Amino acid sequence: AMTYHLDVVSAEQQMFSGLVEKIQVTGSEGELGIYPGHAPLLTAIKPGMIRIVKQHGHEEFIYLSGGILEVQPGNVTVLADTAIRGQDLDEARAMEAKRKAEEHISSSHGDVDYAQASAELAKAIAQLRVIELTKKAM
Repeated sequence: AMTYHLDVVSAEQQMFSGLVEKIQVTGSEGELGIYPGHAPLLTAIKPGMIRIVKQHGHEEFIYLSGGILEVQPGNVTVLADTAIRGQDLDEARAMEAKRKAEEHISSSHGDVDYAQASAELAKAIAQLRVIELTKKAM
């Protein structure tokens, strides 16, 4: 056996729900997706991008930031707040975000001022990597 049913969503959302050989999580801390036998866990999935391979499908990559998870015997499922997928309508208009976020990482206003913004920067460009590889899709 090498497939299971997964269901990732973020409040009224339908990113991936159906058969699934394995997904993929890429965040600062964590580098595994999901498979038929990932033990009964239920913590967070960390931010970053995500890749997957449907049992009868080819492969797709979504993208999240913060959320919890819950796997069951035969199908996993998790919930999150922001869930964007390689696309988000606009594409090159998001590249200017990493530039407007610098003015914040360059301004000092405390020990955790822009320092805490560094986590919202490296996690925002996570959706730019999966969306940049969608140029060869069409």
